[PDB]
Formats: sequence, structure tokens, C-alpha cells
Amino acid sequence: EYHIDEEVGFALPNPQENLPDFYNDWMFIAKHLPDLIESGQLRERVEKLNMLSIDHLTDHKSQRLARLVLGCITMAYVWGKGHGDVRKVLPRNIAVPYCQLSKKLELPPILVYADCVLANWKKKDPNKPLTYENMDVLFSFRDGDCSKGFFLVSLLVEIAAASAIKVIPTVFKAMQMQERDTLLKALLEIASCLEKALQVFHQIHDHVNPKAFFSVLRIYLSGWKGNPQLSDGLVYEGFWEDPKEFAGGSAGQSSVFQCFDVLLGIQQTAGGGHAAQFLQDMRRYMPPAHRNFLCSLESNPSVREFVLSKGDAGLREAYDACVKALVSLRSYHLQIVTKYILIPASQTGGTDLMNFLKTVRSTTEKSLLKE
Ligand code: HEM
Repeated sequence: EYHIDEEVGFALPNPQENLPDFYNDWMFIAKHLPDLIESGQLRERVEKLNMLSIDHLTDHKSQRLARLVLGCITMAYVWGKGHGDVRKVLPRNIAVPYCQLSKKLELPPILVYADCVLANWKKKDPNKPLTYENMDVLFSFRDGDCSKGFFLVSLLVEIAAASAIKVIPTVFKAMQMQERDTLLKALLEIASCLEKALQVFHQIHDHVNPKAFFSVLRIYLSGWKGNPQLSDGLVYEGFWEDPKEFAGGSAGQSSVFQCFDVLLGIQQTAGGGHAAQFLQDMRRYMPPAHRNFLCSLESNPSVREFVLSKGDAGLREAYDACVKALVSLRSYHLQIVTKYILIPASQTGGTDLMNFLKTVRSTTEKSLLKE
């Protein structure tokens, strides 16, 4: 109901690799994107396609793979080589079934995190763990874009967080059942696991190149929203009378950080300003199952308030453990941004970026009880 696996959390537990046959037109373009962009015969092959009706997609894992395919195609079509040459008009052939499918899942008709990370992976040998070496994506855009690195390390962090997320019910039960000792354990447990997920985060150095990321992959993950290059938007010819602007799919559409902001009663989405508004806006780009879950956390009693009520340094400590773990993650994520965007982009937009993240970080910092 909340679509949260015990093992991989927000991620898609075991995603469909193969579409039905009726959608083989789709799978070839998508399967082979490194070549059709680098040759030039993507936009022409997308130009003349069959408006393949959506009805023949039975179950979920199908519909999600379809979004991934359709979406990967739409990024590749609209941006092309990604050298300042842009397609403002998306065909009636690709747009109408993608816009429909996207209405089925209540996701935007754009590549989002749910698609290009959560739904976009595979174990190579299914008896071997979920580790970088024994995993791979289903789709890239170009070669040496380091799509594997970005998508998988993202995914791996999702999975690290699954171990924390599955504790959450214990937290709310313990609170209701008035079981202090449990609640304390569960909170420390959560902090412990969010600390793991930091180590996991270290891998982004190993498996992604700054110059390669910023240049190649960053372009294909960008969206029409607040886009000089598509200021008016992208026209979904057939479906929408007008062009509709939708933001690109980052890990800022991840539920993980938001999940724990909410659990720990960190009022990020309170106040005006980009910081809150952005975070709030991003929930749209999450699956509705996952939106529901964050809404449910909010509805439950405040862990923060409970902890403060009790006058119990034990709880306070464990609470702060979680909060510190979350700050640490955001603190490290900042260093990543420096390395992978700031420095590249130089070989006050970059200052705006950093101030968004630092507000969010600071907001998270301020929820500490010792400080
Ligand atoms: C090279 C790797 C990465 C880069 C360059 C990067 C860059 C950014 C940037 C520029 C933003 C600001 C919003 C936006 O532009 O979309 C952002 C936000 C965000 N990123 Fe990343 N990111 C990276 C990896 C990750 C990973 C692996 C995660 C989680 C697994 C993550 C989680 C987030 C979250 C949750 C936000 C929203 C702000 C927040 O809640 O703190 N990022 N990232």
C-alpha cells in the first residue's frame, strides 16, 4: 500500500527487464540510445513510430518499466546530442501514450527518480548480494556518462535507508504503547543505519567522474521547468492543447531524506521560500504510494514532541543521533555538489544552489536538542 520493500525500501523490489512484444518498437530505441544519439538517427526513428496503445500493459512493474523506456526516449529525443540543439515538440506518437501512462501512475510525463533509479536496475547473478559489482542499470544515455555510478550509488543509498525505514513502525507503536526502552532502541537503530548509508554514499567518488557527470548525464536529467531552453515548456502534441513545463528528475525527488525529516518532526516544508516550496513540490515527482507514506508519517504523533515531553536524556540522545546522521548525510552531499557541479561549472546560480541545500541542512541542524 505504501510500496515499501523491507530490503530496498522505496526502490522497486525486482523490476521488469522486458516489455511485452506489442511494445518492441519502444524497446529497441530505448535499448540502443548510446548509438542513435551519437549517430543521429534517434529523432527520425521516434519521428515515425506507431502510437502504440497503452491498454496492453497489465500490471505495475510493466507500467513503470514503460515510463522508464518512454521517459529515457523523451529525454534523448528532446535534448538529442545535448549540444544546445533542442526539440521543443514531442511527437503525437510517443507523447499521448506516455502522457496517459503518466496519468495512470500519477507521475509527471518526464523522467523522474522513480524511473531512472528506483525502476532502473538489475542483479547480474541473483544469488549474490545487492552490491555495486553485482548490479547494473537497464538504460543509459551515452557511454562514459557514468550513468551506472550515479543511478546505482543513488539506488544503494535508497537500500541502506530501507534498514532504517523498516524500524519506523516500531517507533510509533512504542510511543502509543508507552514502551520507552523499545523506542530508545528503535531510534538508536535508525541512527545506526543512517550512518551506514553515509559510508554507502562515499562510493559516489569511486563510480562517478565529476567532469563526465556535469557534462554528459546532467543534461539528460534536466527538465522543462524553469528552463531558458524551454521557457514556454515542452508541447505534448496530441494530449495537451498547450506545452506543459515539468522539472527534471534528480535524487531530490528521493523520499528518503524527506521521510526522516518528517519522522523526526523537522519542519522543512514550513515557512515560505524555495527551500520548503521546492521540497514540497518534489513530492509530485514521487510515486503516489510514497507520497501517501510521507503523509501518513505526518499524521502520526510527533516523535520529537514525545521525546521532549518525557525529560529523558537517553531518548534525547538517540533522537539527536538520528538528526545528526541526517545532517551528516546532507553535509557530505554538499561536498559532492561542490566536486561534481561547482568546480566543473567553472571549467550567482551556483551560490543559489548551495544556499538552498545549506538552508535545508541548517533547518535539519537546528532540530538538535543538545544544540
Ligand atoms: C554526483 C552526485 C550528486 C549530485 C551532483 C547531486 C546534486 C544535487 C543538487 C544540485 C541538488 C539540488 C536540487 C537539484 O538541483 O535537483 C540536490 C538535491 C538533493 N539531492 Fe542530490 N546530488 C547527488 C547525489 C545524491 C544522492 C546519491 C542522493 C540520495 C541518495 C541525493 C539526495 C538529494 C536530495 C534528497 C536532495 C534534495 C535536498 C535535500 O533534501 O537535502 N543526492 N542534489
